[PDB]
Parts: sequence; structure tokens; C-alpha cells
Amino acid sequence: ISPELLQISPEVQDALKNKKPVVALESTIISHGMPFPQNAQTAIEVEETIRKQGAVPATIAIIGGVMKVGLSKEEIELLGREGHNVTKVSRRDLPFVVAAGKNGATTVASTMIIAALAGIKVFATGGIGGVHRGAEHTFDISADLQELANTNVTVVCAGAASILDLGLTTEYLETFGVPLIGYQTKALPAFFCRTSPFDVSIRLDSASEIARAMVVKWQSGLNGGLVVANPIPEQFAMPEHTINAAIDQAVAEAEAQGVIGKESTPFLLARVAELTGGDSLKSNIQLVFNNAILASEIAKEYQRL
Amino acid sequence: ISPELLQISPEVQDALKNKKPVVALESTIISHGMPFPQNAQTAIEVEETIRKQGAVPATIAIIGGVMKVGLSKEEIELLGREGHNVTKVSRRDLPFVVAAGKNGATTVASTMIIAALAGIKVFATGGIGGVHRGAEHTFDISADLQELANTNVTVVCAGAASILDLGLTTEYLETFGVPLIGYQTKALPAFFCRTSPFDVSIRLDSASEIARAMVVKWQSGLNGGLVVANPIPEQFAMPEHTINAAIDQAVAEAEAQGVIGKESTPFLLARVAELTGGDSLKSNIQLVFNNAILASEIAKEYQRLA
Amino acid sequence: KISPELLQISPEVQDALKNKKPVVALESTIISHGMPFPQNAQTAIEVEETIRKQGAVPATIAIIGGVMKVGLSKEEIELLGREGHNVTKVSRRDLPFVVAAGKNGATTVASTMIIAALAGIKVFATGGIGGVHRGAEHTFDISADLQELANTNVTVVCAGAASILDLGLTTEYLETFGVPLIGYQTKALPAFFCRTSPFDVSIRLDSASEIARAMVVKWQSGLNGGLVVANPIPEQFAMPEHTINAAIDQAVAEAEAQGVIGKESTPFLLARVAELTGGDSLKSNIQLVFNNAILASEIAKEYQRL
Ligand SMILES: O=c1[nH]cc([C@@H]2O[C@H](COP(=O)(O)O)[C@@H](O)[C@H]2O)c(=O)[nH]1
Ligand SMILES: O=c1[nH]cc([C@@H]2O[C@H](COP(=O)(O)O)[C@@H](O)[C@H]2O)c(=O)[nH]1
Ligand SMILES: O=c1[nH]cc([C@@H]2O[C@H](COP(=O)(O)O)[C@@H](O)[C@H]2O)c(=O)[nH]1
Ligand SMILES: [Mn+2]
Ligand SMILES: [Mn+2]
Ligand SMILES: [Mn+2]
Repeated sequence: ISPELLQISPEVQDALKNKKPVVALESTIISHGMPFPQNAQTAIEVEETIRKQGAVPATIAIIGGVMKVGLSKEEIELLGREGHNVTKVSRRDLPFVVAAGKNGATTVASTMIIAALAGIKVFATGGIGGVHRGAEHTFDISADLQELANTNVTVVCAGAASILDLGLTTEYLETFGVPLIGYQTKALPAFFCRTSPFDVSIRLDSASEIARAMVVKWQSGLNGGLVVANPIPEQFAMPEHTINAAIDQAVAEAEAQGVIGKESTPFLLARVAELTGGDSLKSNIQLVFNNAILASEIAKEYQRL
Repeated sequence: ISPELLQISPEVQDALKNKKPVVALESTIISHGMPFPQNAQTAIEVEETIRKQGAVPATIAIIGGVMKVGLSKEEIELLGREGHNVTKVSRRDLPFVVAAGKNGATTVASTMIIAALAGIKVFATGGIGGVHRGAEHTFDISADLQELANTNVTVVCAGAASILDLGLTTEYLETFGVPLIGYQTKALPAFFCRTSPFDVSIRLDSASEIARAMVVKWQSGLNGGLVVANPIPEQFAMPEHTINAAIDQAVAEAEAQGVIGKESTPFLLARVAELTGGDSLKSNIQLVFNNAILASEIAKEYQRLA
Repeated sequence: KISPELLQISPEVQDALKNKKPVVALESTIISHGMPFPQNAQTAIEVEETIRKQGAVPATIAIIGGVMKVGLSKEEIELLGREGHNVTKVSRRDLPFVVAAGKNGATTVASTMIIAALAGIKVFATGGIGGVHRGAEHTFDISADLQELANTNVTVVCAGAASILDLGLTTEYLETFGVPLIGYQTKALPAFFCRTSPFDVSIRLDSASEIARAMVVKWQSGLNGGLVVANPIPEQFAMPEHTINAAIDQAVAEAEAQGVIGKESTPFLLARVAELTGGDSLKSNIQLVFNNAILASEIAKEYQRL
């Protein structure tokens, strides 16, 4: 509530009061999900994509201890340039970055929280956190899934990469009552891959259906979010053997180097990019754009209802 | 909630207005838990069982996109005849069946949600969903358990069959703060069987004690449901070895055949029925009636206090 | 507005809350099931006095004759101590039944957090929290304490937990559920008898003041749930690493061999470790409790200030 705690930029506030569609964006993908310059370049361009769809982007982050909804170009570039030097902020991290007046890059979890505080129901990203490979033994399970269990926001992603255990993730989502919606797909998108061995909970072929389902869900009091898994355009999909070989190697190296906890995902994405000579990153960028277009349509349709 | 979203039948409305005890019933048991004709026959008979006990049944389902509390005989017959062609609806499914104007059969989870929307505190079923065998590696855990964790409804069941991992299920219920009440039993009733190797969290010998505990729990702000595990009547209990052999075989076949997700429980129950020559189904019917009788008493004692 | 039949706050605690004086909650399972008599009672009363010396008001919580009591008389503390295992161990799933049945009960970290929250007390000192058990990846044995920390707004000051638990899995679980794990002046998670474990808290904070500010921001931002503050035992009282880990490993092996499960696990393990260390582990436990009460008092002061 307090302006000391939370600030929405004039553009976003205008859109909100005047009821234009707003699409939220996270910052961990910037600071920890991609290298500089590509991170900031992509963040700025995803905002522009949203605007060209006739919606209003709101990139969320913690700036100087303030939860910020909508960011300046300079702030986005700050997060990008600072990179790993900025705190990665999940639900358990959030109060401390705010209290200490520091900068932080918000994960899907923290971005969902802040968007919900701002009354934004639609959030685009590249991929969600989830159940990690070996989590049956390690218990390494993203707080993103608990946020999806509880917070009312639709998250548009490409599913997630096979760095995660996608099967266990689909089971987990069912247990916690979270819809996993395939956009024009029955198969659950694998991020770099358009398909995977696993299926979504329901296939929906239009943004309008998704928006209507959101309305029914929250009107009926079923709190929690919705995952929309949107397959990467075929043109930008990684070759399967290449990408799965790269992922399997990165996971092995992560194990050997003792990479654990919040350091896992940043480490893995960076290493896969390295092993594919940048191709995986270019794919990530395209899937982010695609997700922002779909998210724009969902937000439009939702505002209309 | 909009009339379009949620409709409570006049009988149930009057019952709630007039402070008469009401017992919710689910619909997944009808469409996916039992074959036709037995499915609709049982659903109608369980309603009558509740009325004979002096309570008012409310069967819950989604009909033409509307969440319905209390159903016509024709709607129940529909759910029974259509069977698997009706969508099985858990928490993650509910919004879409409603939005798309379709019919759906609600699981313990969805039925709890809807019952709670209507102010109904007592729900009779056959067996609850739970932790599946192998869940330590598959993560297959019923959304029913999360609903029990969070939604204010007492669910009367026979425990659950050993198609599930009952040990893991008892641990899960404890972690999530959910009472597992044995009605006149310390051993946890294993559906077809009156006992199992596992324990309920507390034994209570009267519906009155159960109702008192419900009132205290919710007046203390401890949100979430309660499981009442009620052993199948002695006449209908199945001999351990035959039934467990059938269950173990059905589980092994489901694993070999790659049966997963929401298809698992229906597959397992149908197969155990096939392997037992229909006996397991006859027992399932009887434990459902028994649960409706007890649930009727719990509802009566609960309404007495509230 | 909870009924006085269910919940009673002692006049001293009521006055403290009304006068904005810092209050520090204390649990009772540690008394009945966590320590032997007389040591359990003596420690409970002494820790109250510690808190008084630090300028705060202690509130020990328990269920007495069916009433959730916030603040306890010396006699009630002595009763719980003397009765020991005859007093019911009360977690979230137990709570409604001991209250409804008018019985005595000793409240775990989970129940104590619940009642503290009902009273509006934000700071709770204890010895160690429940958590993920060794083998929980197979057994699913995970303390309801962790779900209470996920959801209920109370800071719990502890020594971490002993290696009877799986501390690694516990740190993962806390992350998934959004619960801050604060090391007090330490990055490494304290292991109860041990100052340091081969694990890292989520954040190190060096002062009560920082902790209180974080509490304020967390709850004003609407992130409901608790915070764990893991405070290393003073060096003077720490147990020798090899001796204590040998004792713990033996106790765990014996518990598994004897089929000790569920709510009986932790009390059995702590008792056995105390036996195997000839009482030294208990003396350590007592000292870490006192240390935690001191830090908790400072956090309570700073919180009330803010
Ligand atoms: O392909 C990606 N997946 C996930 C992330 C980020 O990592 C977070 C998950 O991290 P963890 O589960 O450690 O909290 C996501 O919410 C998102 O911010 C990312 O940058 N790129
Ligand atoms: O003996 C039975 N157990 C469970 C069911 C149904 O199956 C649901 C659990 O399915 P799932 O875990 O797949 O959501 C229960 O809530 C109930 O509706 C049933 O029909 N028969
Ligand atoms: O060193 C200890 N750890 C934990 C306990 C008690 O055990 C409870 C956890 O037991 P369970 O997980 O079985 O609910 C804690 O909340 C606390 O009351 C204790 O006495 N001593
Ligand atoms: Mn993780
Ligand atoms: Mn399942
Ligand atoms: Mn346990």
C-alpha cells in the first residue's frame, strides 16, 4: 500500500485507471536469465512489442528498495548491466531487498506478487520455474509453483526447458489446482522445443477462451494463477539432439560443480547458451517475444470482459 | 456469486434457510467411479438414504456450465449414462467446464469447493483421493489433499482403497494440518477392508464429538477440512487376500500400461471390479450408503450446535 | 473475536499487548515431550525469567482444560512438566480435539504459532523447529511446522534444528514455501547442538533491528507467512561434533529399526540422544533455549518500536 513500498509508473497508472490492457514482465530474466547486452535489448524490445500489440507493458523490479511497476529504459539497462550483481528475488527474498533499500530482479514468483498488488492479471515471461531434475531426492522445487498455486495472475511462458523435470512439474501443478493451458497445443511445450513427452491440462485455441476462463475462475473464488504454455515458433526452435545434449551436459556440470539453490537456473541457462554458441539464447529471445504477443491478446480480451 | 455460475436447488435452498441438516454428494463417483447402470442407481439410492435419516441430500455437479447444488433425477441419470464422456472435474479443471457451458462430474476437491460456496459443511463420498503408490518418485498426489488442507468441509469416506499409498497419505494429511478422524476405529479403514497397517490421527466414537470438533476448529480460525474415515459394514467387508491381490495386479497393470494422471483412479477401480467379478463394486456401493448415514448424523449434530 | 471458552489471554499479557510492551511467546511441547522432568519445568520457568530480565513479557502457550491459554501460571507449567507424555502433543491437526474435549495439551511450534497469531504476538522463542525428516524423500515425514511457517505471521527464533532432521531438504522446503531463513550473524545454518552446518541460510542479518524492519515490510506488503531466525548456540555450550553426530545417527538408526514413526519420532530421538550423551545434549538444549529467548526479546522490542 505505502508509496514508500510500492510505486507504479505514470504510464501504467494511466492504463490502469483508464482500463487499457496491461501486460507485466519480470526482471530476473534480465539480470539472471540472459547476458548483457542481449538482456536489456530484449527487455526493451519486448516492451515495444507489447505496445505495438495495443497493450501497455509493465516491467517489474525492485529499484532502490521500492517495488516498481513499470521501469525506465535506464533502470532496465541497469539491471541488465549489473547482471548477477543484482539480487535475485523470490518470495523469501523480497522483504529484505525492500527493507534494505536495494535493487533486485524479481522472479516469476515475486513478479506475480507485485503485479497482483498492482491489479495486473496478465504476465508474460520466457519460462517458469518448476520441479528440478532429481527433485524427488533433492526437494529442489521452484517457489514459482507455490505462487501459481495461490496468486491470481496468468503467466504466459514457453513451458520450461528440460533443465526441469517437466513430468513432475505437471503433476505438481495438478496437485495444487493450477490450470496448465496449452495454446493451440495438447503437448506441453519444452521451451527450446515445441513439444515434449508430456501433455497440458487443457488445450485452448484462442485468447478469448483463456480470458473467459480467468473470469470464471476468479469469480468463483478459486484463487491462484494460470499457466499458459505457448510453443516457440517453429522457425526458432532448437534442433532436438543439440539442445538436449547441451542441457544434459549443463545439468551434469552443475551437479559436479555443486551448483545448488537459486544459483541453479542462471548457471544452467548460461552454460547451455555457451554450449550452443548462443543459439539457445536467440531461441529464448524469440519465445519471449511470441509470449508477449499472446499475452497482449489475452490481456485485451480480459479487459473487454 | 452469479446465478449463472451457481444454482442451488429449491429443496436445498429451503433446507439451508430452515436450518435443516444437509449432506453434499459428489459426481465423479457417478461418471468415473462406477459403471452404468449401478452408478446412477447408487447416486439416487444414496440421496434416498440421506432423506430417510432425516437430512437433505445435495448432489453436486456442473450442468451446462452451471455449478449445481442439488440435482434432478434426470441429471443424475445423464451423468450415469454419459459416464466417461462427461469431464472429470478437479480444481484445475473447474473454470473451463463452467466457461465452456459443459457438463462435468466433480471430484471430492471440486465438490468441497462448491459445497463451501453454498454453506454446506458435511459431504459424504466413497473414498477420497490421496497419495498414489510410487508418488515418492512420480509426484502423483490428489488435489483432494490440498482441498482438504484449505477448504472448510468434513468429508465422510471409508478411508481410501489400497490402490493408493495410505501410509504416505497419512503423513501428508499431518503435514497439511488435516484431521483424520476414525469413526469408532483407530486403524485407518482401507475402503474394501475395515482396517489397515496405518492409524487415523484421532478416534472418535460419536457424530456429536465430530460436530463439536468441527465447530471448535472453524471458530478457532483453523481453516481446512476434516476427513472422517468410516469402516465398511462387516457384512460387506472383503477378505484381505482376494481384494489385495486384485488391487496389486491392477496397480501393476496400470504401471505397465502407462496409465497416468486423472485416468488412473477410474482405471484402477474398473479393473479391480473386473478382477473381483463385480464384488468390489458391490462393496463400494455399500460403504457409500454407510457413509451417507454417518454423514447425515454428523450434519444433524453440527446443525444442532450451529 | 474468539470465544473465551476457546482462548484466554492472561491479564499480564493482555496488559502488555494493550500497552505496546514487547511480548515473546513460548511453546509447551518442548516441556512435555522435549525434555525430562524436572529439567523441562525448571527450564520453562527460567526462560520466562530470562525474557523478563531483557525487559519483555513472556507468554507461554498451552491448552489447559480445553482452553488455548496465552500466558500460563507457574502451576500450569509444573503440571505440563510433571505429566510429560501423559499430556497430548498438539500440532495443527490435533488442536481442535484437545480444545473440544476439554483436555490439557502441549503445543508444538505449529500450534504455538497459531495461538500466538490469534493473540497478536509476532515473536516466538523456542529451541528448535520441526522440519523435513531423514528419509522424508521416501516416507513423506515432514513437520506441520513448515506449513505453519509458510502461512502464519510469526517470527520463530531457534537454534535451527538438530541433525535428527534432514537440514538440506528443510532449506529447500522453506525456499519453495517462501519462508525466510535468517541466520543471525551467520551465513551457515546452525545445527542446534552445532554452531555451523554445511548449509547456508537464505539471508544473514546481524541485528534484531534489521530483523524487525524486515518483518514490518514483509507483512505490510501482504506476504503472509512466518520467518525462521536461526541463532547459533553459544560456543561454550556447543556439543563436540563427532560425539553428537554419532549419538544422533545411532538414535535415528534405532528409531527406524523399532518402527518409531509419526508424532512419536522427535520425542524418542531427543530422549535417546540425551541418554547416549549422558545428558550433555539436554544441557546444550537448555542453554540454546535461553540464548534464543534473549535474541527473541530484542527482536520483540525492536518490532514494537517500529
Ligand atoms: O528460462 C528461464 N527460466 C526461469 C528464469 C527465472 O528463474 C526463476 C526461477 O528461479 P528459482 O526457481 O530458483 O526461484 C523464474 O521465475 C524466472 O525469473 C529465467 O530467467 N529463464
Ligand atoms: O473410490 C473412489 N475414490 C475416488 C474416486 C474419485 O476420484 C477422485 C480423485 O481423483 P484424482 O486424484 O485423480 O483427482 C475423488 O475425489 C473421487 O471423486 C472415486 O470415484 N472412487
Ligand atoms: O529440539 C526440539 N525440536 C522440536 C521439538 C518439538 O517437536 C515439534 C515438531 O514435532 P512434529 O514435527 O512431529 O510435529 C516442534 O514444533 C517442537 O514442539 C522439541 O521439543 N525439541
Ligand atoms: Mn530451487
Ligand atoms: Mn493424480
Ligand atoms: Mn512427522
